[PDB]
This record gives sequence, C-alpha cells and structure tokens, in this order.
Amino acid sequence: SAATELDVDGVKVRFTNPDKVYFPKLGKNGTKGKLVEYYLSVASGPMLALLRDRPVHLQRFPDGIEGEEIYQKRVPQKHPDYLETCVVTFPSGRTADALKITHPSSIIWAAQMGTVTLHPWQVRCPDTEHPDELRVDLDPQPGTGFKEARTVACDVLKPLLDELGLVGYPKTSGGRGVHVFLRIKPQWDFIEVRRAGIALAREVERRAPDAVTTSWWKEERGERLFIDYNQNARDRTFASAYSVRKTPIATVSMPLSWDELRNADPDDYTMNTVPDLLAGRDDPWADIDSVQQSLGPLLDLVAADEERGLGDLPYPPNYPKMPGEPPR
DNA sequence: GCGAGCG
DNA sequence: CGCTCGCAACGCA
DNA sequence: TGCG
Ligand SMILES: O=C1C=CN([C@@H]2O[C@H](COP(=O)(O)OP(=O)(O)OP(=O)(O)O)C[C@H]2O)C(O)N1
Ligand SMILES: [Mg+2]
Ligand SMILES: [Mn+2]
Ligand SMILES: [Mn+2]
Repeated sequence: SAATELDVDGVKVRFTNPDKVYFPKLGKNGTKGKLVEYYLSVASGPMLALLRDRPVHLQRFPDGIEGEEIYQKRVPQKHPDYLETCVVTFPSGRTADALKITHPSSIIWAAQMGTVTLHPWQVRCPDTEHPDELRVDLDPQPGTGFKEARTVACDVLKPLLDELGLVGYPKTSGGRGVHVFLRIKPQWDFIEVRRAGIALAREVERRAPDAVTTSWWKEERGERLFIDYNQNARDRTFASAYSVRKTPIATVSMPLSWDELRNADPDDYTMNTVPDLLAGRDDPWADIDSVQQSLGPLLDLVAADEERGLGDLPYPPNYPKMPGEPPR
C-alpha cells in the first residue's frame, strides 16, 4: 500500500511496510510494524529519558535480521527537518554528525529506517569529550551464561558499589550478559573514565577470582565472566536500554532492579512482552539522573592499582589512535 | 530504506 | 526510468 | 584484500 504518517508527539513520521517480516521465527509477531509498535510504546517514556541528548549509531536490518546488516554512524545528508544531530569525535580524530535523540520521533524514524538496535554514546551533546556514564559489561565466556552474570552482578559488584558510595543501574543486554551503568558528572575524559572502569573491574575480579576475569588474552580467561573494560573507550557503545536485539525472538535490553536481576531470565523480555511487563511497574531506573556521581572513589582504586604496579591495559586490536594519544 | 550515481 | 550501490572506523591475518 |  501507500506510505502512512504517524503523529509522534506532534511530529509527523513517514511509515512504510508494516507487514514486512523482520524476525522470521516470530511470523506475524515479528513484522516491522510490531517493532514500530513496540518502540512507540517505549520511546515517549522510559527509553527517551535514558537516550536524551545522546548521539547514537543505528544497527539496521531493512530486510530483516537474516538479511543485510547496516551499521550506520553518520546521519544521511538529506533527512527530515525534525531530526537533530551533534558532532562526535572518533579515536582517529575524525569528527562526524551523529543522530541525536531529542524526541520520540527520532527513535520512531530510526525504526522506520529498519533500526533494530540503537547504540548510544556514553556522552550527552554537545560536550561529547566527557562521558556522563561509566559502563560495566559482564560478558559470560564459553562455559558460563546469564546465571553467572546475574550472580556476580548481585553478589559481588552491587555490594562493592555500596562500599564505594556509588549507585549503579542494571539491565539485561538481551544477549547472555548484564550491563551496569553509573551516572557520573561529565568532569572526566574517555581515558580517565576507562581507567576508572579498569580499576572497578580489577576489584570485582580480586573479590571473586574463580568467577571473574579481566584477562585481555582469551586463553587465560577460562569458564568465567569477563568484564569488558574496553567498553568504556571512545566509539565503543552498548545496545541501548529498551533496544531490541538481533536474536530470533527479538529480545530486549531490559532495565531491572537489583532485586529483580537475582532471579531474572533475559528471554522473558522481548519486543512482544516488554510493554505489558512495564504496565503498573515502577521504572527501576527512575532515579538514575538524580545523582551526578564523582568518579573519585574509582580513581582511588586506579591509584591503588598503580601502587601495586598495575596500570593501563590493551585497547581492542582494531583500536585506532589519535595523532597525539598515549600508549594503547 | 533510501538517496546518489550509472546507463 | 530502472537498477545497483554504499551505509563502520579501523588494525590485522 | 578481506575479517570482524
Ligand atoms: O566495533 C564495535 C562493535 C560493537 N560495538 C558496541 O558494543 C556492543 C557489543 O556488545 P557485546 O558485549 O559484544 O555483546 P552483547 O550484545 O552485549 O550481548 P552479551 O551480554 O551476550 O555479550 C554492541 C555495540 O553497541 C562497538 O562499540 N564497536
Ligand atoms: Mg530527536
Ligand atoms: Mn556484553
Ligand atoms: Mn563485550
């Protein structure tokens, strides 16, 4: 049929192909229209607050998740008037205009473009040199899974954050692991925030060394949860809160309370189930913006590691370097 | 999914 | 016109 | 010249 128009909180968004299948395993429950309806359910409320003012990359499947994948950082030169952008700087020093999430219409436009997963930077525009978010990525290695991740998050990481006077917010990744966010004052750069995250990861590890590893080299990790400290680098992003994932059942990265995480199963949260699960339930991340935390406690961990003779760790193998940057 | 470049 | 082609920043095997 |  011809295209239709969605009125998204006052902004008109062109919408096509509602019945195109994106998730074959789900049949009629895996159409592009189902995906747009899910995003309409979350983009005005809890998802928008967590994405607000952030530049994002888009992981697009215009022909569904078994077709071509388009990972897109730059915004197309020609695009609707209602989309806003902001300037990000990549590890090489190149800059680009990235889509900035300012209104539910930009999430719905992304969905119309086939975006399954949104990937926000850890900064807010326009101060895109200073993260306001430290990310902890609990990544089960072969032989481990979500049970290990939720156990380590609840029993090791959360009590450590309590001891440090820090508050963190957990979500399922929608894969096998767990993400934990700390809102921080935007007072430190990517290098400093990443060092803080390395010191946090090393402290989690030394509290549960049989369950946790920070080893960059895979042959040393074993059947343990890896804390991927490099996710705090520049141009390293995360699937956003409330993003659908490229899994056969369209799982969703789901914010939880710490109490819920203890017994959670990530397959419970999909683009088909999440809206009904939010109804009547307090947003567990309602307070994330209420306290702009200092990195101070984690930078103390950094200095203590330096006294142990432990400094920086390798960046990812593909990681660029800026002409003036320090040892990668 | 869509615009730019081609023939 | 219809049709194909980018859409990732990057170091490496 | 691809891999991911
Ligand atoms: O080259 C890349 C490739 C992925 N990136 C981002 O990082 C995450 C990678 O997530 P990952 O930990 O590898 O796996 P998950 O999707 O989080 O599921 P999991 O819990 O099973 O690990 C996805 C993107 O937002 C990135 O920033 N740069
Ligand atoms: Mg917007
Ligand atoms: Mn992960
Ligand atoms: Mn990871």
